[PDB]
Amino acid sequence: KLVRLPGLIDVHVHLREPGGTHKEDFASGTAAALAGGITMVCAMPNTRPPIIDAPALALAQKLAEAGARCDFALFLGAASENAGTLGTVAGSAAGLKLYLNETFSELRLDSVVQWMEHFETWPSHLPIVAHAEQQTVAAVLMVAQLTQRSVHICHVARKEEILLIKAAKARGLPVTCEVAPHHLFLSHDDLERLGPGKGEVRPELGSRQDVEALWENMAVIDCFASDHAPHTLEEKCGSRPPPGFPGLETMLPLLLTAVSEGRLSLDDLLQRLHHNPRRIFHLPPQEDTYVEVDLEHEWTIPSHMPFSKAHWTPFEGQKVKGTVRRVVLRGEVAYIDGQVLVPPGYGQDVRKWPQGAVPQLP
Amino acid sequence: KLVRLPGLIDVHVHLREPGGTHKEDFASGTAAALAGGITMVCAMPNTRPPIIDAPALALAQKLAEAGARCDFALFLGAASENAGTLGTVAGSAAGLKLYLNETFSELRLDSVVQWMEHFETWPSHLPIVAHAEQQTVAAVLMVAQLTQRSVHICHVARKEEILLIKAAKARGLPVTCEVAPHHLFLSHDDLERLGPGKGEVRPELGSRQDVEALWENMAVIDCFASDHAPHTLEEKCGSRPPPGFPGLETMLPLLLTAVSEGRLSLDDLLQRLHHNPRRIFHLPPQEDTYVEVDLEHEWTIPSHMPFSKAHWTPFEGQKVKGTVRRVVLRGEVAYIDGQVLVPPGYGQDVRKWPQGAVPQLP
Ligand code: NA
Ligand code: NA
Ligand SMILES: [Zn+2]
Ligand SMILES: [Zn+2]
Ligand SMILES: [Zn+2]
Ligand SMILES: [Zn+2]
Ligand SMILES: [Zn+2]
Ligand SMILES: [Zn+2]
Ligand SMILES: [Zn+2]
Ligand SMILES: [Zn+2]
Repeated sequence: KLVRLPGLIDVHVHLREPGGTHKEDFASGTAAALAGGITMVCAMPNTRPPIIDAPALALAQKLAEAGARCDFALFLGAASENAGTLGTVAGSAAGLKLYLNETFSELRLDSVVQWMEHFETWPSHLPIVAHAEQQTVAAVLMVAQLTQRSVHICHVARKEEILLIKAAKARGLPVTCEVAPHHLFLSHDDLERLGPGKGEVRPELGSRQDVEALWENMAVIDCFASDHAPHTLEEKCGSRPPPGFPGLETMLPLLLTAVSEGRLSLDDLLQRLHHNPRRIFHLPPQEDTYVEVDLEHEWTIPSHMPFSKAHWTPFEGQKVKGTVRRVVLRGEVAYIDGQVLVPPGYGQDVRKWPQGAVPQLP
Repeated sequence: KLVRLPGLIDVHVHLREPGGTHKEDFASGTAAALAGGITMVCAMPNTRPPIIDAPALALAQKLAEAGARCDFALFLGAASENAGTLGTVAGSAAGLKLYLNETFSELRLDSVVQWMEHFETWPSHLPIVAHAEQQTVAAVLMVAQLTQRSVHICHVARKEEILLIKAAKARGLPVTCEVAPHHLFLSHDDLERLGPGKGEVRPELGSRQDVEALWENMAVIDCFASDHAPHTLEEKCGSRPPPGFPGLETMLPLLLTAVSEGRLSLDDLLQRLHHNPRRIFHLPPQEDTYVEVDLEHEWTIPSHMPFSKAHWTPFEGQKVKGTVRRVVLRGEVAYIDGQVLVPPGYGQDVRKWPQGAVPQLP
């Protein structure tokens, strides 16, 4: 007895191409997406070169069109130099990404004034998402209000953050957010097992009280999104571990387990992995696209999932119930029981579809 | 030819009593105030014990009444435990101080939710001031808007901060701010002379561009306030230098020098050291109180000013023009040409005066 789900959308993935293709590329990362029941991904701009200008976006578009196996949109990244220069290409992107905490030299912003400049110059009808932790959530919300527009908060990871967003929504402010599976299914209690290298992630793993607060405030969470952030095991366990977890292949099984346990409903899941991603990012439908899952199959997550080049997972050893059996993408069988059946290049840039443009006033 | 000024008000001083009296006490710190032409001070709550509860405020009130030589009001400090407990004593304080960056364990807040709780529980008609640097300015402004009240930003030190506040004022938001003299008259260029211990201050010294931005945006600065933060030279130059500069004795001479050079007007100075402090904090007039200054006297700041127990100054070697000749406080000569003539205990808590209560609806 399989359950048919719509094509699920992950609005936060790092596919590492260009420039980091030993960690992941479009072909491997979108294989991982399909195996996770995800038929559309929005890829972040912190590649090498970073997607911070029209030439880099043009390159990334061709790499994605040639390598992706599922459909996609590409984010642009905000830099210290590019505010006011992205207007001609802005509508071709998923949205604009602001990295407001750590970051590489090219996506680093050193002043809130630079944030304001981006909010003032990026077209007001197009999405803006932010990596904004702790007080940075409040700070970017202030910039959004000063510029009288919306903002979407990436990977909310803490009680403090979800409660701040809840208070802002109670005041009618235009803010949405997403939560990643590691902030719902891992905590400080897992750091001994993971160790300090594997355990490195931003936002960091929270306390049990953080995790419980996210679940209790499910109504405040608009989307789930993986923050799939692959790095090899050698990198994670070496002298300067980079932050991030792979997550495309584990997200849906973890969440289906929670549905099976009554922690959220199937509808709650589908709002957060399909309907709300569509409406916040104005992402188009995918014709003849669906995912068949077996909700009864119990399995234990292994030391690596089959497709991501990360070749490791922080969820190793967790018992899950639910698995992706088949994915159909735009009328073609894309995945069956561990086999990807669409080639690199099958996927398309949804922003080029007539229905994938973000509506705007003339 | 002396110029008569009104009694000037410094809304940000650290007088170190109780608990740090080798650095300063009420008697020495208020001698320094009078010698700087300051007749009223608002004392911060990061003492030992910190002024975070009614018993500590009661102690501090008696120490100040016995030791102060000029008039004063005492801030309460926000803690992780005291939101909703200060209502009976709130109106007796200068206001509530939030330390939103560094801090000692007792004034440290670990979550923006704790800031919200303070803004929700502190009486809405009473002042709130914050140590809030860089993005923390935007974050606390967001909390103020969510709770629909005002906030005052302490020691604005950077271009980024003054421009953010300027943008908030252009949107009609109820925010005021102050600037300390070291952020107008010192910069990174002075760090070689000061060295890394003496140079430690929070907010840190800014670049030349930061200093220039504060001067260019004088219209955005509501108050000047010293952040007089005395520590001994041994402490400043030892193994863990604490942040802060003494400043009561140098503030007015530095600013009078700037007036003499046409960098701001006498009126600009008096708005920022008298009228705006009064109106933001609802501080009462001082009857028969005035300061006589000699605007022609040129002198060089020495290695220590006469009164602060800090016994050092970062402004050593600067040439100034303008000096305090005489101060009259409530009809008594309080200071003449280097001699303080009112004893410890002459000063009074202005919040106990009938005219010093903050007006409120029944
Ligand atoms: Na393609
Ligand atoms: Na007294
Ligand atoms: Zn992020
Ligand atoms: Zn995101
Ligand atoms: Zn990310
Ligand atoms: Zn549906
Ligand atoms: Zn401060
Ligand atoms: Zn202050
Ligand atoms: Zn201070
Ligand atoms: Zn006047």
